[PDB]
Amino acid sequence: SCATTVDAKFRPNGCTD
Repeated sequence: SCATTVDAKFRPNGCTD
């Protein structure tokens, strides 16, 4: 999954979860 670790720099712009 795209959202896993809670940080603004972790998840990419337009990522597939």
